[PDB]
Amino acid sequence: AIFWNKLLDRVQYKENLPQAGLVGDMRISYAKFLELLKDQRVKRLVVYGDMRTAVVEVPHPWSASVLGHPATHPFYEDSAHNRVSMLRPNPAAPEDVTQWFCAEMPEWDMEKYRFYVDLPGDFWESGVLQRHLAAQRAEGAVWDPASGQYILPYRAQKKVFQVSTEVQLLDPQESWDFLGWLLAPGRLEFYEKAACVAIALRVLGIVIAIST
Amino acid sequence: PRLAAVMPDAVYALVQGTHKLGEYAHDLVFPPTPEDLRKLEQQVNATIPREFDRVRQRYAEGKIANDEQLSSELEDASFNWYRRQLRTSVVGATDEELEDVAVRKLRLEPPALQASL
Amino acid sequence: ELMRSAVPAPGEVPNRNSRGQVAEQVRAILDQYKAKTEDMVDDAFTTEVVEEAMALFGDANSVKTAWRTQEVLRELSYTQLWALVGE
Amino acid sequence: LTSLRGSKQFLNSLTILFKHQKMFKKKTLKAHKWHSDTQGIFRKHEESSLSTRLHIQKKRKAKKQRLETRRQKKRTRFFPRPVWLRSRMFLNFLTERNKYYLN
Amino acid sequence: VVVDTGVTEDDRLRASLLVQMLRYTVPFMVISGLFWMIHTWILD
Amino acid sequence: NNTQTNAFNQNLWWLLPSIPTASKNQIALIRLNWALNKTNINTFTDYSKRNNLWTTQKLRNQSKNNNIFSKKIISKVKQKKQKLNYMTSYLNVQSEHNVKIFHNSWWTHLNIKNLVNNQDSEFINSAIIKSINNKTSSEKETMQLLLMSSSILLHLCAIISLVSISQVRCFVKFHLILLYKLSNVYNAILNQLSNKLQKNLGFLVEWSSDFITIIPENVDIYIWNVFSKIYRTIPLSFISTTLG
Amino acid sequence: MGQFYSREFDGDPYVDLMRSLPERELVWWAQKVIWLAEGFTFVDHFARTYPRLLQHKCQRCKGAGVMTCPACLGGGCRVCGTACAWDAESEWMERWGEWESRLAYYDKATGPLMDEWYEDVLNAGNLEEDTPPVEDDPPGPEVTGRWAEHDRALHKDKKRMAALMRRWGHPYDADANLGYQIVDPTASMGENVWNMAQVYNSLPPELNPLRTQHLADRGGGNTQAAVEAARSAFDAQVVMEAALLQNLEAAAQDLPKPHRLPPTAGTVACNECGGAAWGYSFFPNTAVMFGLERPFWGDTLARLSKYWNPTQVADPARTGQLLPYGEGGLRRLLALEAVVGKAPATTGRYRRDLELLLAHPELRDGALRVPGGWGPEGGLQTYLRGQQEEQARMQRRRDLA
Amino acid sequence: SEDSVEQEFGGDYSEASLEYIRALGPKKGAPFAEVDPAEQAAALPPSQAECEAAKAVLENY
Ligand SMILES: [Zn+2]
Ligand SMILES: [Zn+2]
Repeated sequence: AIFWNKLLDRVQYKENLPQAGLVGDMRISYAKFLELLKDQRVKRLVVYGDMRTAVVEVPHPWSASVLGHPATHPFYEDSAHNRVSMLRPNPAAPEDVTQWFCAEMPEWDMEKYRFYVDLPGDFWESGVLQRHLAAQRAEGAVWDPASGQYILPYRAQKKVFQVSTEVQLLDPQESWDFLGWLLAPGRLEFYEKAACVAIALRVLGIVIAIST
Repeated sequence: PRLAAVMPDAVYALVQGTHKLGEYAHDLVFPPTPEDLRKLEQQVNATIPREFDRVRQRYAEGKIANDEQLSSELEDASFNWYRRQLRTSVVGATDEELEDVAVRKLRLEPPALQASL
Repeated sequence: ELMRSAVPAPGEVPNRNSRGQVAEQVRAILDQYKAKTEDMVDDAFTTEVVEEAMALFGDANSVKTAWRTQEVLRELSYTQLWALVGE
Repeated sequence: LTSLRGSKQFLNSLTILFKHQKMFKKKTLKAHKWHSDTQGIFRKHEESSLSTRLHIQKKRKAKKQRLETRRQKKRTRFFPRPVWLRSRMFLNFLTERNKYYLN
Repeated sequence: VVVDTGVTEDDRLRASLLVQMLRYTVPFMVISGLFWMIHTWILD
Repeated sequence: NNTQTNAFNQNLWWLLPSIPTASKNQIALIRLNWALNKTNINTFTDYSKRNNLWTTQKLRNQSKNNNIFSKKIISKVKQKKQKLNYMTSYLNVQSEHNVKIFHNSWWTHLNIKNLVNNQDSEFINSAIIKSINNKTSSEKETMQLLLMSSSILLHLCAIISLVSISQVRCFVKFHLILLYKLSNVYNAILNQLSNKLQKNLGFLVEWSSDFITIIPENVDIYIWNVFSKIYRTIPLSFISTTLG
Repeated sequence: MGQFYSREFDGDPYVDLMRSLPERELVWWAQKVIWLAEGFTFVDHFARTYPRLLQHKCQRCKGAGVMTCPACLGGGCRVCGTACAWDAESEWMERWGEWESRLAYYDKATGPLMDEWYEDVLNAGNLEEDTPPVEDDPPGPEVTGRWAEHDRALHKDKKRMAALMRRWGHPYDADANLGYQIVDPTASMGENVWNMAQVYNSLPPELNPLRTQHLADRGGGNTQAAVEAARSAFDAQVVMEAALLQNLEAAAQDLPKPHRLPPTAGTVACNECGGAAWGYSFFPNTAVMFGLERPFWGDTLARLSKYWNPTQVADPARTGQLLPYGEGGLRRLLALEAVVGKAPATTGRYRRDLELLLAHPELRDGALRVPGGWGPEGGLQTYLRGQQEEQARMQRRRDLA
Repeated sequence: SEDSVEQEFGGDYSEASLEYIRALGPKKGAPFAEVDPAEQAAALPPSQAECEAAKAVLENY
């Protein structure tokens, strides 16, 4: 499997275009994509082979955090079967719940819209993706000697509904379009039929020849 | 005859045949150790589930079977292990409540590093 | 917690089936087909009914928009490589 | 009055169904560390029916192990199928189809 | 991190010119070999 | 089901029971394909591994109704692990994938180019020629003639090399005889009906023989005459062009 | 197949040998069909792969057909595009609700269970049963607790399902889901499109015109109009999905996209091309023919690093330039955001619901599953209003008696 | 008072099963191949009140 699974992903590359969260006219505008990106709502970004098309994956608002909102599947439960929550009260700004801190759900347990976006011709030299990356990766744990501790500062934690973006690029050489066209199902069934008939005729030649 | 099934069998034959040829040619230039053939046996011995030990010793002392009474014996232990695994996955293990399953599948607890050093 | 990776593993990513795989699952479950008590181990429920319970309301079959999670989630992307190098 | 809203009657959780109808082998309990404490925040710091159903299940499986069951076998699709399963299936189908009126 | 690179030829057009010819000519060879297998290596 | 791969298949699509009506028929066919895909039945292949994991006991009991120890126990537990992983959250295994042979792709069976552009390349050549002018007297003319000549020669070489494969010649021959019979039919119809209104006012003998002995020389002479007459003014045209 | 007799086949040394050996004629027919199949394949490959050399791209936009409007990077811009439909972030969950409703119709994943239940509820006379299970019975009332509630609601399983069957039929009878045996995953594509193209089987009940073809007249003049005016939007969505997936399949390789779509809310159209990103030219596009159409990473790194680093050669001492470039620098020169980050302003619309989820912890129970949404018209608030209203109704009904 | 579901079922169940049935959809409408009540309520023409008001205005006219 370890080997074959890879091989098969290259021959049948067309069956892997996202057909799950993308339903109709699923486009978003470039301004809306930028606005979602700058507020850390996008979970995964998948740039494509030609660098001019992306499939933005945004989680359903209630599946973004680990709030116990009863519109999601009960993945994680207490002993008394209640959904767990992880909210924390944000000491600097109470009285507003949308500014509290909360851990984010593991990515395999998320519902996701999969929007399609066309990127302009100067997407790379404008530096938007670079600014976003460089800002969001420039925070981590620090040492405070005033308390002699290891601190994860507040400005490096996720508020409610925010997630951590994962950027991924695809390789055009992982497509293997020729074999995907040659071993298409219709051609496969034709090859099967022709092989069957050829075996039949050969064995019939053998039968009528040896009985002579 | 349904090439869509022959192609996986072809690649499987290639992989397995190459592995077997390799191990053959590897234990010739390097003959295997006459005693650590018991050690690898012990290594694979340490990995079997417990649902099988009630059968295992029974095979040493004759009692077990002819050849098929065994093949239907392993199925029972197998399905017992299988249903135990279903239970552990869904409702939890033998010594942990629902909260421990929640902290297991939310990855809230790191692997213990301080203890291992 | 300071020396934990945040790049999970290739192994601890659980399977999640799409709708087509759910259909394949229910089909493969339906076309599926002395000793006595105080010797059975206490997991003696009927097997092929909990299997169907889990192939309907089970975690692996409860995310309706799951496309192919194990494969595209076990490979590492650019941001994950950056995080790995930094440790 | 009739508006699609759901209610606590339809037990939409497999832990509940399995702990009430299928899995009763109990556990060696001890003090935990994680718990849903005050403020509803998850932080770090009737055995009669259970045993009855457990022994019932052990007896039934011992019976069907000795091929004493009706036709002759150890694993088959017992025609009489649980009704809670079918009720839940119809429930979920109905909810997702009746979402049509939510506009 | 041990960062390693390749050889990187400087031509770009004499380097890729015998491999591109092959990229264009091999498909016909594959198609002909496959159909030959079928209609002659079986139907001898 | 017989013409699945060829473009001729599209002709069959129109045999089933603001904008014009052809657009509506095309939209109906695309909706048909989308709907048939949305039923989640295309991934099912009975030769799968996810299928042979659950129908192993059935075949075993069909056949029986009709160190080795560690090996067997390890094989049993491996199959059980695979089952668990296909079923729920098991945390160390890799599944095997299967070939999909059904309504695969779905978005290619259809030509929708004419709907999306609402139908119901000068920058290219400009830039090419301007670039070869700008970079490298009468040298621009040499470069331009070289460009045009090499392009036409590329197309001609491609065509000839293609037509030099035997099976492609069989394809051409088959098409030729089919088209000739259709021309015979159409010409007979028009000839007879025009005769009426001016009064008012088998295949195998061809498919199995050589083709230069069936076709007369008259047609070769006609083709050659037409070609000759078309291209006979090239020397004077070329000369008068290149001389200012 | 005994066709080479006659007199039309004399004169070839090989046809006569096939006159005396019908196996030779069978081999001949097989080969004469296989060779033609192979010729078709050759020509198809050529026609598929040759036009890829004649494709050229605009050199300003690099085949995107669209440039950025820079002002919208840092009462809106009147120059750049129009917003899309899935940009309104307040209507996301409603659109998803409609779509999952329409999708539950076609969904044939649970087909076998519905089929066995339908066959059991049609016959209801075979009764090939076996030994019923040893039944434990629910707790008697007057024992307050959670486990008691679970068991009590679980045991009232047959009368409730009976009421469900009495109100709504089996789904195949109400046409709520697709038919009984319309589609088979292992039959053929042609048979399945035949069965689905039969009687508006590709359309859900809500848009099936037969459901309405009988009454529509002076009263509203709308029901048969507001249904053909919804089926149209439906089919437009489906065709748009096909177009998007063809674009993605082209972009999976490095090919140029076939469908050129108009600009959107952050981009303007290129002014060298009209927005037509590429074309065909009869000139062979050597960059593809020699495989030089991708630009060697180090080059791009250098170009960008030199673009994002403008150099100042002059010195503000000689030239009396005190401020960096820009306008209104003087006014530009004149709370705890540094400790807890900035507040995200795209999620205010959920604030209210969040507060509810903190005042009523019992809503986090594993047994409940509301529809989903944010406004007072969706999900949580619907259930809450229903609960308070029905408890008030029952309260008023207690005192009157 | 006296909703529809409370009649066909009523005392055959408690209040638990009645709320059970009340939270799943109005009765049986467009998704189930039937005709909505708000759909049917449009197929009817103006009744005699409006027609007589129009006739009186016609006398005035
Ligand atoms: Zn342009
Ligand atoms: Zn603008």
